[PDB]
Amino acid sequence: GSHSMRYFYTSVSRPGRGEPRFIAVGYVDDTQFVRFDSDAASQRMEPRAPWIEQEGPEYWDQETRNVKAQSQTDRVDLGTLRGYYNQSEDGSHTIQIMYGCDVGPDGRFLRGYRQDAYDGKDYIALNEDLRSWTAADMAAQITKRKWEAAHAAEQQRAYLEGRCVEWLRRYLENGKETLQRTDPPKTHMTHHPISDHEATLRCWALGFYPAEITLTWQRDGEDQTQDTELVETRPAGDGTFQKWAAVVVPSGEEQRYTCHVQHEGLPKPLTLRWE
Amino acid sequence: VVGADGVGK
Amino acid sequence: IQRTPKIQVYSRHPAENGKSNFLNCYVSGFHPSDIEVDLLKNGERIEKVEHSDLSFSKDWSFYLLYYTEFTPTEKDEYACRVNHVTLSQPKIVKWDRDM
Repeated sequence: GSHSMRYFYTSVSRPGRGEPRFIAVGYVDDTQFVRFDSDAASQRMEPRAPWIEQEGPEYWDQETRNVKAQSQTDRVDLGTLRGYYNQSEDGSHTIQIMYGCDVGPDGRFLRGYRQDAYDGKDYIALNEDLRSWTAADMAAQITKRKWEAAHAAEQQRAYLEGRCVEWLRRYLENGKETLQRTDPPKTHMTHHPISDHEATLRCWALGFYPAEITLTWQRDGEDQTQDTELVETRPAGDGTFQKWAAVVVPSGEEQRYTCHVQHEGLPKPLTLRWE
Repeated sequence: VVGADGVGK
Repeated sequence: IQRTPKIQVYSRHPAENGKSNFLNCYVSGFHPSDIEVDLLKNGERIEKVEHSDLSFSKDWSFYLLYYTEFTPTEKDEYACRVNHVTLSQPKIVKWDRDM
């Protein structure tokens, strides 16, 4: 199916003392594979997946130098935006950046992304055509005017259509034994009486990859949303994900309810029933 | 790989 | 304006007394990124606790996984303690395994 590479950068100023904190993480699909943390000892981009470790020292040197330079750009930008917003230098503020590319099942470019935030709100974003910008406010509009004059979109686009897709393909092949295998959800249901007359059925999905999944409850074959609850999909910590959905039912009527599990690793949706 | 260093805001 | 963290406390594997496992505290949906997260054993801080690298969601809110190796025992009580600028005092979420 389709695949994605994404990088997430967070820069947080530290007005009491010293340089902003800068954290960068890189993902292929739902697998982290690199990180940089300005507070760490290496001062280097570091591997976080086994299949990236085979890259040679020229890879790590280049990636370290590019991410450090970007971190210094974020430093300058925190000062610039403080001025645009007329903010005091007493306060801590945050810039966030997400960017990357998707390839389709053919391994060819599908879509590119570049989006920036300030203090958790949209600031400026590259549009889907990779030729225009959306600025959320008048401060971002200044940036947009500067980036148009600098032809920033063209530089962003060349990366997203070029090196981004080229190295995504390389990672997917080098990491294929995990990156291109699906782990279907391991499912089961639990029963919890809450009274002499009611019970909670909880439908569990465990150990799946990728994280995208749909859990739905049906009563007598009809989608049921009343008296249900769904938790946010969460990481297990071993690279897989977990989720559950629950329903309150009249005791003795459990057999009417079915949990339906949809996932990329499932040729057919799974149906579970407390029998 | 990461993108290159960009234009300042 | 500031976003308070969602907290989930759970084990990596099905919880069985006496069987080594991992206790997870997953914090998400929060902003700003500065946050304190401790895992507790019968109210006391576990010191060998690691966390994932800071990342964030489409809506810019942050998420982190805190975790530690642990053995459940049917007697000891485990919990996650989160402090964040959105909170007027640290929040304690008790681990519920049966869920």
